[PDB]
Amino acid sequence: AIAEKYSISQRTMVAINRVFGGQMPGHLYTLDYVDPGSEFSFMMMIYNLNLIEGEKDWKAKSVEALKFLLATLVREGIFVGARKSVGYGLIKLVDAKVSLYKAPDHLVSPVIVKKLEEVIGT
Amino acid sequence: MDLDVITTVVKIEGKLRNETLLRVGKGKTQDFAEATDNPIIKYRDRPLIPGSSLKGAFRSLVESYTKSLNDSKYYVCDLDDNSCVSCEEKKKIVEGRYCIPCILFGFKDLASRVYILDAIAEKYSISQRTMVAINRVFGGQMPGHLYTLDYVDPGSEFSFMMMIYNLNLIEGEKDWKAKSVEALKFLLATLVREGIFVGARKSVGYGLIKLVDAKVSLYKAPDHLVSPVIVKKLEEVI
Amino acid sequence: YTFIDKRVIKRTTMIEGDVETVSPLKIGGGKDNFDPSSLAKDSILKDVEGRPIIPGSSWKGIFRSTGERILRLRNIEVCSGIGKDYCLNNNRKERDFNSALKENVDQALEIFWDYTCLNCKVFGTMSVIGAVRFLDSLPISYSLNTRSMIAISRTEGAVARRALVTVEYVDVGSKFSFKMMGYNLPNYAIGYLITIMKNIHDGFTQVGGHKSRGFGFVKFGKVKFTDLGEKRIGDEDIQVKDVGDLVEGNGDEFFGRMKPFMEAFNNAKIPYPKK
Amino acid sequence: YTFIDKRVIKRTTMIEGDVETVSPLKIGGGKDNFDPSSLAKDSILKDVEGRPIIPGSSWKGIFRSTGERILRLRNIEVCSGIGKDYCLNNNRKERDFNSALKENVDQALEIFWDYTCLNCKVFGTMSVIGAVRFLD
Amino acid sequence: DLLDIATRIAISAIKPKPKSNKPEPYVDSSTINSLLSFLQSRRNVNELLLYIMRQAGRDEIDEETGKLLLASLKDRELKDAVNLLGYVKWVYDTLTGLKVNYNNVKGVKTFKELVNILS
Amino acid sequence: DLLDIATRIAISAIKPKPKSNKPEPYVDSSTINSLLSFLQSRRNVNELLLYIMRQAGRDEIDEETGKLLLASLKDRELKDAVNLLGYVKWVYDTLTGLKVNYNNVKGVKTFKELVNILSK
Amino acid sequence: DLLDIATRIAISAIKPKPKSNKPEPYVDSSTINSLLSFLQSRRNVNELLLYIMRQAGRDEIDEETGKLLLASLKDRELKDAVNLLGYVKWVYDTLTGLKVNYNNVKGVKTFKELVNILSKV
Repeated sequence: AIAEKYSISQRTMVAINRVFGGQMPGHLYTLDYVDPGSEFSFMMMIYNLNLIEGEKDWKAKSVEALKFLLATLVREGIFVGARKSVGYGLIKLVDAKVSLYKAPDHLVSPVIVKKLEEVIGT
Repeated sequence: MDLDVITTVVKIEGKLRNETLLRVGKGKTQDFAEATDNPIIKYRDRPLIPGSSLKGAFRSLVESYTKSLNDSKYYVCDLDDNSCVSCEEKKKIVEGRYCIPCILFGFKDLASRVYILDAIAEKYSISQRTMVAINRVFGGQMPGHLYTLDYVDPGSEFSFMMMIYNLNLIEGEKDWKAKSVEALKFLLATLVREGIFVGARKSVGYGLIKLVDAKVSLYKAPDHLVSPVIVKKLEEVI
Repeated sequence: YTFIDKRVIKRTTMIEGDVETVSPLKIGGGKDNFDPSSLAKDSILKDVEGRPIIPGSSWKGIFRSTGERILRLRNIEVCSGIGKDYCLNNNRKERDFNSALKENVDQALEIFWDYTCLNCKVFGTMSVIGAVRFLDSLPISYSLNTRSMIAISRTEGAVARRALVTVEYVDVGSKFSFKMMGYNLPNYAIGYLITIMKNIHDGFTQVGGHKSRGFGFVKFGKVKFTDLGEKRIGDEDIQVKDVGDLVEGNGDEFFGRMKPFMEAFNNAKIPYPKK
Repeated sequence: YTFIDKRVIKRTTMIEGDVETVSPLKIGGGKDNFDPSSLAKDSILKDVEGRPIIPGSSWKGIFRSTGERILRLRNIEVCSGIGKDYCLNNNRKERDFNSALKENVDQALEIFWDYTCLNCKVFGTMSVIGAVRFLD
Repeated sequence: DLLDIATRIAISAIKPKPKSNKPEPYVDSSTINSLLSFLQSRRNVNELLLYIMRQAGRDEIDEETGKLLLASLKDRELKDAVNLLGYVKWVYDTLTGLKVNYNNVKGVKTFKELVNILS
Repeated sequence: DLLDIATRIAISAIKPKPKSNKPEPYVDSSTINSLLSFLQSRRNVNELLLYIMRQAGRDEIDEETGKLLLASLKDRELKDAVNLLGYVKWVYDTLTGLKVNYNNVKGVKTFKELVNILSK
Repeated sequence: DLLDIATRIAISAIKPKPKSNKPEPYVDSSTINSLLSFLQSRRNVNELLLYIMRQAGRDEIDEETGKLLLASLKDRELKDAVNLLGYVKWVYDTLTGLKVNYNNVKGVKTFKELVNILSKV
């Protein structure tokens, strides 16, 4: 994923306190952050799983798990990157296009292009 | 300890009302929006409290609470100590000594289970205060130590959001790795009623945040993780 | 020991009360920044709502100055706290504390305990935080009034008017909420703080801008004292009579209630600095 | 040298007295406004409760002028304590005093004890607080 | 909001004083400062209205400016009143310093109009 | 662009103060910092313009400088206003620290021309 | 190329700072890091020029070095400016770490010349 509109910022933090309460110069570090409001080009491909039509047997459970993960990503979001305790790194999928292809007939163009919002919740 | 099985997801979202004027530092960098050599940190003309500072203050308060507990089962270890472990249970039995600050805010050998976001401001207002010293001999003279500091207005909302994993608060844990829920509840009660002290001066009263109200939403994995299970106001929790 | 150790909070003391101005108080502030809330002319360090809050920083400075005066009266080695430190940089043993900061934390604790003044431990000097914390004062029944000292008088000569000046003060009878908190404060330190407060209350010490002209004189009419935690902190503390936890009342009876603390502080052999 | 050094207060003198007006008294109220229920247009300085207080500034000025007259009678040199005319400026020792302020305090004390008058060392001068405080 | 009222009041007050040998405002800044100080000290809106009426009767405030002040302070709270008085003082200071002429500024209703004029 | 306006207003404000013992700018940096602080504290443009006008009436601000500031900030958003004020403060600080002579910057209208003049 | 410009800029910035009781260059590594961080965060060249001018006016950046920086960073792309600043930072760090005397290094105007000087001794 690459952010077409990225904004990189730096925030140094000494962040050291003890019984005395001062700052020890040894513990001092600086970090670089991409500011919120940067959209990353995201693409994911899944093979032999009907996220729209649905599946059966173990494939049904796999599709259900994928749907759960996608719903969590879209609504709640997923932390990834630096220290997750401090709120650094939380991605959220804004809008997604799901294009389903069935071999060997419909492979030139997808049969259905549906919003992921209408797929995760039905 | 156990972190791969996410059982309980607790989300607290509320407004941090700054009681007294607050000043957070920065790396002395320069920007057009400020005219002071040591201004406060902000993102695009929006003063905010970094999540790191809140994490540090909470960790310090929880460590003080744990050491005041004065029990051998719960200990606090040095940040730079390489011989500390989060848990040291031995079967002499099932008795083991745990580290509540290590359990909550993590350690070098264990990640933190309490995610703390930042807190941007909405109805903020930057105020500058100039303080100068008084020479003890010939009282009244200003020896040129005239330093002006930037502050936030006394009272401004802040977007607070915190995530807690594998620690049921509404229902609580029966006895397994307990006294951590109690420590978290004590910290939350102190934040809500009294409010912790954060900031740059923190001794002349500069910096006293307080959480006015926050909905506590509990998300459980098995039944429905996206859909909240129980949503309650933070006041009823404590 | 516990006095300098901030890892464990064994005692919390809270002195909260109202302050009444019996003199035309003026704290000043912003003399070079005439950007008020469109109220009179001279800024007096008031919030954007137009309320003239008394700065905590002023309260501290006042407390430290009064304590330095008292300690030097009692023959206690206390320096200034502006461009230097109590001993430390003033002492030969400056970099020793910095070296002991990294390792041997107990050694650093000891260095501080034996090589600092009382105000160092109660207010903090360098890379340390004082055991006490002041807060700002919120006016309750504040009233603003101006006064002009444009008068240059006879000037010991012929001219009776050469310059002009006017000031804006806080009129008498105003009420401010005063609160301060202390951590791991021993009995003698609390008694010394009460002594400072009593010196302020009696009028021997004044806070404001035109102190020489009799502008700053404040008194306490209702002050609460809540003590939570242990009763004694260090081995040097004097076992005071148990006055309870909630101490309050009018200013005179309040200071009459804190008599054991001041008496203990006066009757306390202060070990540090060793020198 | 305790007179100048303000670090330690080795003594405290306080005078409480009553002032009875043998003659009529008029302390100028600024002659610019009559906010309270006064009598004439040129109102005297009064409290918001109507109490006609006497400013401490007036007491300080009266005492300073009377002391100037007394010292002039006693043929003792004295500063004016007003404007740009104080014997710190008159003796051209202001720069040395300012340097000594950052430098060793003993030099500053010696300067302020040797090259200084009495009125502007008692009531105070520029960048130095006076020993005496006048209330209203 | 309050700025428009303050500008109207100040413009009404700055009109030239009749039978005056000098081109001076009908009311001086001393009166404005007195009003603000009276409000700050007495802290009673009714007393402020009485003082304004007395100043108007003393031929210090022209009747139109007095009417404007009374209408704009008839039933206002103390904080709003002090804010409006401070705005009036600042606008009067601006007009006095800029030495504006009442004959080319009388037809001002809003603060933005004053800004446009001062351009 | 905002930077051109900032350079023009700073140039107008760097004019020598008439009737002064020493060659100094007619407008001081304290005034600019006060403008920034007032805008940050009040968070509105109307009373900011009022303060600018009051300062201009009380000297310390050139009449043309005040006119340019009023024209620039006549209709601007809060963020745009603070950006412009920060740019103005930085440009004025550069001019003061460089001790640039006014007579050599009387003809600059953009920011690029000023940059070229400073570089050369 | 860009490396020669960077070397000349670093040499100008490494001249000893007068009225300083300790031997040190006129500028500090903190200034260079601030320059890079400001350029990265603001993503604008004119703002970088303003930052350079203000730093020069703060009596902490040599006026000749500031003139060189302004001359180089005009009519120049953002990527080229970033590359030039990175080269300047690296050359300055190398000179600081090697403790190269300014007296025997001010006479070189080519990166290859500096490389030869470092390699020879």
